[PDB]
Amino acid sequence: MSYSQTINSLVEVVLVLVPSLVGIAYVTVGERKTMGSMQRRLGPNAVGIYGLLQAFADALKLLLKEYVGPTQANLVLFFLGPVITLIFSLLGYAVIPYGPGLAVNDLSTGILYMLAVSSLATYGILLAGWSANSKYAFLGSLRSTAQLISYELVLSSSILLVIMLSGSLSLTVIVESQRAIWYILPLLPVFIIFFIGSVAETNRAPFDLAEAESELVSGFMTEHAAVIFVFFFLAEYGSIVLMCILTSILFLGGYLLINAPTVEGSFYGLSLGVKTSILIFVFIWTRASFPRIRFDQLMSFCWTVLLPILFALIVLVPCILYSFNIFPVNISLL
Amino acid sequence: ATPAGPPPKNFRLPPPKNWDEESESTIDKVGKYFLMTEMLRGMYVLLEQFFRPPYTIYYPFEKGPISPRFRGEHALRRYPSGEERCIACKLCEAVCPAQAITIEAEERADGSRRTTRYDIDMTKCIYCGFCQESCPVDAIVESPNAEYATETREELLYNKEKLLANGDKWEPELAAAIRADAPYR
Amino acid sequence: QYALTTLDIITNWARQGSFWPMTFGLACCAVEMMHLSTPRYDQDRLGIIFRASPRQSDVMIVAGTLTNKMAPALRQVYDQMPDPRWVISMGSCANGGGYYHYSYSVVRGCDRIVPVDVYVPGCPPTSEALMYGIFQLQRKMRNTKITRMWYRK
Amino acid sequence: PQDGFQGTRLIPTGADFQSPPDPFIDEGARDNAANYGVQKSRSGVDEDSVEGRKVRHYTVNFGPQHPAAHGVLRLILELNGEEIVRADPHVGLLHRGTEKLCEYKTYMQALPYFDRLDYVSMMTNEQVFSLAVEKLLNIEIPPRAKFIRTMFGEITRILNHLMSVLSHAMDVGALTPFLWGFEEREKLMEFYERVSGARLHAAYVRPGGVHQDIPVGLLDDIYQWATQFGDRIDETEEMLTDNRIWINRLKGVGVVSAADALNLSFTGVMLRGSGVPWDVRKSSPYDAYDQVEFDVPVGINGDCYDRYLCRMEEFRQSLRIIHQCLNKMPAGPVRYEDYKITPPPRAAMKENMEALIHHFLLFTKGYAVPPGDTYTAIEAPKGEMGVYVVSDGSERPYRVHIRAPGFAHLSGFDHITRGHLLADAVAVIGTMDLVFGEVDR
Amino acid sequence: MFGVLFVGHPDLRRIMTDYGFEGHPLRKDFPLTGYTEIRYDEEKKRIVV
Amino acid sequence: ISDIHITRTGKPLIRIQGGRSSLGEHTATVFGATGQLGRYIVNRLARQGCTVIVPYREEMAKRHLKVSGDLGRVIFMEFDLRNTQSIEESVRHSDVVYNLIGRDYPTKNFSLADVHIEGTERIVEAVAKYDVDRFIQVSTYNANPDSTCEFFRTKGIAEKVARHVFPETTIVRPAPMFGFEDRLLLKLASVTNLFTSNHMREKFWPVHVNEVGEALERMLYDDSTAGQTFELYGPRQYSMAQIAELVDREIYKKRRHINLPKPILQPLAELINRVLWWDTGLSRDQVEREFHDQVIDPTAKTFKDLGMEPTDISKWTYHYLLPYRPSTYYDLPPSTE
Amino acid sequence: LQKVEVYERIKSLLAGFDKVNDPNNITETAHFANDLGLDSLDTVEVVMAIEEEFSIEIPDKDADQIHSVDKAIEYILRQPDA
Amino acid sequence: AVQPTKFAVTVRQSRNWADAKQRVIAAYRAWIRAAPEIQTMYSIPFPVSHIRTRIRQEFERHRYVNKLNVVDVLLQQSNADFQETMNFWRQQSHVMAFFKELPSNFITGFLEGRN
Ligand SMILES: NC(=O)C1=CN([C@@H]2O[C@H](COP(=O)(O)OP(=O)(O)OC[C@H]3O[C@@H](n4cnc5c(N)ncnc54)[C@H](OP(=O)(O)O)[C@@H]3O)[C@@H](O)[C@H]2O)C=CC1
Ligand SMILES: *P(=O)(O)OCC(C)(C)[C@H](O)C(=O)NCCC(=O)NCCSC(=O)CCCCCCCCCCCCC
Ligand code: SF4
Ligand code: SF4
Ligand code: SF4
Repeated sequence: MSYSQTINSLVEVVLVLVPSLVGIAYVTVGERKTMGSMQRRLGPNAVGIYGLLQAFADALKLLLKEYVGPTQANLVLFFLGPVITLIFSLLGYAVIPYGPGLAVNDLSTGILYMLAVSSLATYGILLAGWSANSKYAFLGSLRSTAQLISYELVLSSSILLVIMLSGSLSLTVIVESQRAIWYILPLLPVFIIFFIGSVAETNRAPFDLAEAESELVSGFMTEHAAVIFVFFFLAEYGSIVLMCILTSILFLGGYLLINAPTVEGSFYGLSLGVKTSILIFVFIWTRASFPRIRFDQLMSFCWTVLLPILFALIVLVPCILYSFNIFPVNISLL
Repeated sequence: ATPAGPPPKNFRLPPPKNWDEESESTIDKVGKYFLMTEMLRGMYVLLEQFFRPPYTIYYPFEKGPISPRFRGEHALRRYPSGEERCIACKLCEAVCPAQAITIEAEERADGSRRTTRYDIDMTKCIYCGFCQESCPVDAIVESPNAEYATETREELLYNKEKLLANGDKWEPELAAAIRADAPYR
Repeated sequence: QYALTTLDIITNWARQGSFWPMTFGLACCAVEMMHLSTPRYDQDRLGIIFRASPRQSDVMIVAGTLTNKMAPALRQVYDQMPDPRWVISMGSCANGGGYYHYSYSVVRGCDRIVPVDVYVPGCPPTSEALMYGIFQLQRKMRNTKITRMWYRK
Repeated sequence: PQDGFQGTRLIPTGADFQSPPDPFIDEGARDNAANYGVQKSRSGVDEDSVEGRKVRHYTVNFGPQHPAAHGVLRLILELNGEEIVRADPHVGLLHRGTEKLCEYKTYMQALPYFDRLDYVSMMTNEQVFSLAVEKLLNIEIPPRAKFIRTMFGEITRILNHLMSVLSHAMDVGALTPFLWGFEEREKLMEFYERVSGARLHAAYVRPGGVHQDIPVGLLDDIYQWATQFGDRIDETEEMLTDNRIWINRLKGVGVVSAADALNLSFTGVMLRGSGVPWDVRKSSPYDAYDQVEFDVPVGINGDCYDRYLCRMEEFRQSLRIIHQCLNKMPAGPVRYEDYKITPPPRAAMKENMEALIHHFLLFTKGYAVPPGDTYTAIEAPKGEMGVYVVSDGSERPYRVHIRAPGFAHLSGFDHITRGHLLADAVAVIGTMDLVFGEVDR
Repeated sequence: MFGVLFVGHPDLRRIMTDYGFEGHPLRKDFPLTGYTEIRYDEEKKRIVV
Repeated sequence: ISDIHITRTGKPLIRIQGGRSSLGEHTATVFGATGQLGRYIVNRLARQGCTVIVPYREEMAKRHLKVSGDLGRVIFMEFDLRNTQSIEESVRHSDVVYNLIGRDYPTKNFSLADVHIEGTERIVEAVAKYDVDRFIQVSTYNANPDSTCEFFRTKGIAEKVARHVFPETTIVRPAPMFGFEDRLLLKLASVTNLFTSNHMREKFWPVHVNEVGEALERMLYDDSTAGQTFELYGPRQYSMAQIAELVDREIYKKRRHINLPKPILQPLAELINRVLWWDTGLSRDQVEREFHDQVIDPTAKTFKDLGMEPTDISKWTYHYLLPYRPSTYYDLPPSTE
Repeated sequence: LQKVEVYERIKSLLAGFDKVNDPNNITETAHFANDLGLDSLDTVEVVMAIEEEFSIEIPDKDADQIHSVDKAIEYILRQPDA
Repeated sequence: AVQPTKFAVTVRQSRNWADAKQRVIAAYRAWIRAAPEIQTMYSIPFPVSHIRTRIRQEFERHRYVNKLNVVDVLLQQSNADFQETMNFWRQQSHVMAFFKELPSNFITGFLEGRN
């Protein structure tokens, strides 16, 4: 190579983490300003020009706010759960292609990597809620466990239908395969279902049961203050963007367009971000449109509506592939 | 339950309709179920709100609307000569519903019936306006002022010195509010 | 002194810009309080979002009458609110008991229970009067000496 | 009294006059699905009277510091997992002794207390107290006051329903309709603050009419608002009525039968939701109601969904009444023309002797109300709001008792909620439309 | 409020007054402001009567 | 004790006794009241209707004191020790001046000598300048101008300066204090206090802070306490090891300490105190006190001279240490072993 | 249990009670009221103390029956807990 | 109807003095049985002996009542105070307001002002 391995690895990680953590801060302001417009409001417009420094004041305010360790709380776990949720939520950005193979890890199995990292971070929510040893946080954590028993099979079922078309499990190859057609056209029911599960996966509304404010006070994060609360917020909003990126990876062609490398690489980055930003809007639009579902009804919806339909596609879709001679070669090509 | 006499005509509900009596087509019913149709309409209605003017005003640079009858902080008022209008009748002390007014009077050096004490406990007041309603001479009024929040509660115990100072400062509105609202009183 | 002021500036600017009151309210003053969250005043445009939990709250606004049956609960959730913390007393009832001052069941002002940083007059204070008291408290934050205080001791 | 010192005849009790059901026609051990195995004693082994007093269900204090508590309620819930086995609402956390304080006030001095009971429905609370004193005063308030009180009575009804229905939707998770409807109520508090000097506690409706006359631009601005308020009702209708998440959160929830709703002291939508046609403004017309046309929304399933559909219809019926009042507003005084009861105009008080004496006596002594007692009830936005006023013949009431609709409703909470989940309790608090200024008094 | 027993009543307890409250405040002989009042005490770190 | 108090300057005070709405007739000034002791004297004076001037430095840390008294009762004045005017403005309406200003450790602008000697000098010189009746200065136990510990020496010289300027000084010497927010029981239940020079074997007669605030209240009413010297100590002698044993029995935690040799620890402790901005519990002199032992100097009045009998620290461990019990042992009754 | 074991602990408890007239009067057939000078409330405390020591719950119906030491001994043997 | 709470007892009149006699003993027993349970619920730092002393004194103030209708009001109040305490509706301040932890002579009263 031309320069050091460690430096190339260094600047690539920075170019991924730093712009993403900046992107996370603006989704929080953007949601507050988007719902307000739907609510005939303005949203943040006085912490920085047009309100563009609001997330930083919120972040800085909490890192200077006193932490409390409850006497009834198992304290090592009280701190371990938010730290697990944050680290393991942010790890999911290590396999996103911002171009063909332009990922921190172009892994051959990056889809399974994302399922492992998301599942491990939800276990922090469960642990932190239980550790608090307060009723509402206890009821919050039990809902989060019910919720993962609801959406995890749904996403894993949905993605397996994308892998049947792509044949790869590598995020770049799936995007490259969509140069034929975006997977939202042939897999239109799967796109709706995967999007529904992603909203449930992120504990976003209408599925905000674990942290519901009108039923529990803050659910799992009710005893959590200062930096611990901020760890859970960055995990949640970083999960929203990551799931919007993954939905764009799997159904909307990823980075596909709708000095010379820099000009080209920019178009891939914009194209992925534009499609991600549209799906980020759909989340915020969804929180603003609907009531909260009841947690019994979310479990029944995933288990008697979504999964029965997804199992039937899992049968139907390969039968269409063998019939039309369109099973993808599973070798390395794209 | 229902009114006595003949029962209301057609108060009894029609017999229930069966599943195969509902006159909706399967294509429509199944389409609405799977396409999430009614909730797409709600999503759209939010979209046209998104492209409507907001309602928001930029307080404190812009203020919401208040009327001449608005009841704000208290002020004691004077005649055009600078003589106090208050004559110590004690009517407002009597009518107060919260006993926030304490008045002590005497004959002044010149033999005038004037107050020696005039206190309003602004943390006992209910801001009803009954005291300005009862005044025979338009002395006690409630200003259009609502922005007078303080650091301590001692700052909310107004004596005659604070209330006359309020009238001395706010007289142009107090006069314009009375002018605009007097015929209705 | 220049650097210790700058830390004080950046600290107080954050406390001002992220001003989260508890979603706690006792009676009709809470009606005017929730009208600051509605489109006309849009309390979020200034960074003010009501948090349900006292663990995620910066300020408690006492918007309502404090009865003797509630005083243990007001004090308990105030203690459970982390530092830095502030109390706004909104209304005559929370100020000095108001119209129920001569009642057998009413605390004659919430500052017999908790310390109070700014008092808003009115029953009810108008939505703008409460905003004026929140602007007093942020002006008090902006003049609060934190890092230059330690430098004096 | 004296006989009670030693043992005497025991005072008869409802248990004594119990009667055995007839076995020929009796069918079933439970004609009610409220007690159909969705309460306590449906699990475990032994009852909680002996050997069970040592254990507890999962008990959680739902409030007071809680959003769904909407204020100052301490609802002690016993949960079997996520299911409610027993609900014990604890109130009195906003009890401030209003009914005792009224006894050391003149009748004028007590009227602002009624502003602060159901404190989203101020002018309606004022009306029920103004109609009880006017009945004991044996006076007939003028026609313009009756039309102002019915028009501001329905402006108040819309204001309450905006707070009630959209707070209830906020609890279930729908945020946006709350924001839209609070611009409309922010519009309507201008009409309050233009006739009175207050956005909330007007002190406007008083025994004898209203305090002042409406200003000369108010009727045109009320009509201008009226020409667009239909669209406001329809866009909130557009997010909830057909929403499938709204329907499955409220349909079949908080079900009360018609015969139990009467036995529970339910009134208003809580009663009309169960299929009973009952409106206090239809059955005992007061003010100008018997001079206007309006429909009465009545549900058929007695659940949270029917109660929601009845309240969204009352938006449209209140706007319908308001239009007729604007059209039928007569000229004349807004105060009964007797200065021994109502204060004289300031002009007359500064110009004439008998006007000054009457102004002086009405603000120091108050007016005397002829001795007697009365129960007076009106269709408040939350149900039958009533007052029992006892009169000495003097200028201070001997007894003022407020019959609050939400006091009667929160008492039937455990009856309709035991067996539902924790979210369904949130749903039932908002459909039952509680303000604890009236509950505690 | 008045102190009237209701024989046969299930769960007859206070509904309006504070928990430890003694007296019946709607009685005429009960004084308007009562007998006691509360404050938070700095030395004891609690509400005292 | 009576309805009439007559002061040294001879002014009478006609008192109405009970409640925060009544007339205690005394105007006190309490320097150093935002610390640990200062609230108990201020609550005692304020809740009996006395005007209390509270000279403060940091605005947000004084706020708990206003709750103690009625409206207009607790007056906050913002002062500095090296601002003589603010000192003089604070004591000149007063009939009693409490000096509770002290610091265990040196700071970058105050040495132990500067906060004890010079701070007392200004406070006492203003007490003399405006002829204030009573002056209760709080020194420490083991205070001695011939001492070698900076704490016990400097608080021993301020004792002599106060008497030399205002001979009617009531000098009060408390033992190490326990209570709510005490730096005695809460440090032994903490996890930061791991370093130590002796084996926690130094002895002292610990005294409840609640009974010391009561003692300072009684010195105002017992005028004969003027010009006297009071040592306010507890009923038993304990080591740091015996106290730490009680704490472990109560919190159920079995805390542990790392012992260091004093020629090694003391230099480090002087570095931590000089490089950290917060009270670290560690400093060169606090290590020196750590090796010293408490002596109750005779010819000094006691709690009995106030007619008070102090209670033992053991009776108070459950009340103050319960927040530190782990959830498993929290629901248990007090140890009472 | 053993009869002598379930009696020895009672004497220590009964003598340990503050205001019995004299510790000698406790016998196997002694009465709380007639002999040991205990009124209604003192006797209820004594059954309460006996139940706590034996770690058993004495029900309202048979709690009243224990007005003498012998009755306490027979109930302790009858109830199967220690 | 709505369920009565955990310790809710139906309000019934005492049949005779024997009835009242047995109820008062039942109430006194139930209170002193619960004193250990009150202590850990309310984190009382005093020992249970003091708590039971206070229960005894409350019962002793109604010792000399010879009226069935006054005893039954009293048996009502204790039932509600017991139910209120055991369900943890009241809090520590209320329970500590119950523990108090007048001049003893004319001359002592005179010299201090009345008391
Ligand atoms: N507590 C104990 O174990 C013992 C205490 N003592 C003495 O008792 C007194 C009270 O004890 P305690 O309340 O626990 O002590 P704290 O250290 O908690 O309080 C000391 C007080 O002195 C003030 N103060 C310190 N340095 C300065 C300064 N340079 N300028 C102005 N004010 C200053 C502090 O104000 P601020 O908070 O603003 O800094 C604080 O209010 C002290 O004098 C102490 O030395 C003696 C023996 C034992
Ligand atoms: P023996 O024949 O001596 O019988 C003794 C008794 C007491 C039965 C008498 O001989 C007797 O019959 N006297 C009349 C009845 C009587 O003493 N009082 C009526 C019973 S009700 C009562 O006394 C209630 C007392 C207060 C409430 C219970 C005590 C506990 C209060 C709270 C404790 C701590 C809570 C935090
Ligand atoms: S009513 Fe008016 S004029 Fe009369 S005493 Fe009161 S303020 Fe003065
Ligand atoms: S407006 Fe205020 S001062 Fe006037 S009568 Fe009403 S409560 Fe009293
Ligand atoms: S101050 Fe007025 S508006 Fe606020 S709670 Fe009290 S009575 Fe209601």
